[PDB]
Order: sequence, then C-alpha cells, then structure tokens
Amino acid sequence: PTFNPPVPYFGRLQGGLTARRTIIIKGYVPPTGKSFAINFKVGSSGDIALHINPRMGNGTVVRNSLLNGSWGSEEKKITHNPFGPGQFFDLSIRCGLDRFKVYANGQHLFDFAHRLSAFQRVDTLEIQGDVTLSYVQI
Ligand SMILES: O=S(=O)(O)O[C@H]1[C@@H](O)[C@@H](CO)O[C@@H](O[C@H]2[C@H](O)[C@@H](O)[C@H](O)O[C@@H]2CO)[C@@H]1O
Repeated sequence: PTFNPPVPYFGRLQGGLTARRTIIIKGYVPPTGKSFAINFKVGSSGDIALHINPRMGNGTVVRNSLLNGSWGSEEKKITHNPFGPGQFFDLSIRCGLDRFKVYANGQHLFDFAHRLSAFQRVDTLEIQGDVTLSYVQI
C-alpha cells in the first residue's frame, strides 16, 4: 500500500525505473533502531542499482551498488544526517540520466552516479530494517 506500508516493503516500478521519475519515502527512525536500507533492485532478488543504508550506530548514510553478486565502493559523504534516532524524515529520490538525486526534508543529501548504467532495468523498490514508513509513492 501507499499509506502506512509495513516493513519490509516490496513495491514494483511501473514500466521499469524511468528517468525524471521521483520516489517519495516519508518515515520514522525508531529510537531503538540501528540500520535500515532502501534498495532499488533489478527483480525481487537481483542486482541492487542503489542501496541506501542509514546506520544509527556511527550515524552514517552508506550508498553502494550490488552488481554481479558483489558490493562496489561505498559512498559516505553527507552535509547532514536526517536519520538520527527518533527523527521523522521526508526523502525525495529522483532517478536522473547520469545520477540519482537525493533530498531529505527539502535539503540535498547526496548524488549517486549510476553504476548499473541501464537504470531502466530496476523494477523493485525494497525497504527493510529498522524503520517505520508513513507514506511511499513510487
Ligand atoms: O544488505 S547487506 O548486503 O547484507 O548489508 C551490507 C550492505 O549495507 C553493504 C553496503 O556497502 O555493506 C555491508 O558491510 C560493509 C561495511 O559497510 C563496512 O564497514 C565493512 O568494512 O565492510 C562491509 C562488507 O564486508 C553490509 O553488510
């Protein structure tokens, strides 16, 4: 469902992941949470074009890709962490031509350049772990 979807969330992306297409994830980080992930995925159990992994322990926002069975290099740099314990967040993820463009609460969070080149192949949004979702628009 679009409203209060229970985690783990599986929502399929109509026509594949198109360019110009924005996904909205509004949610809540529990105080007793350590890790959650947002996965843009080729098939229900395949390649992860974009893996996004807020980790509360060290307060990192880990971006990576899982391609051909292996994790590439992590990108960690941010100017802010909206996923602090007990915080609500409003994420806007836009699939661009050369990058994903990611905003949290209206503030730019990260860009992640496509490594899975043909980003169209992505057909599965996957959210898992320590997060409470209030609204998910694909
Ligand atoms: O969903 S999982 O693939 O099972 O979880 C892993 C992912 O979040 C990837 C993304 O890069 O990280 C894996 O672990 C890392 C960890 O970030 C790093 O600190 C450590 O030194 O290397 C790992 C790989 O062995 C997660 O397990």
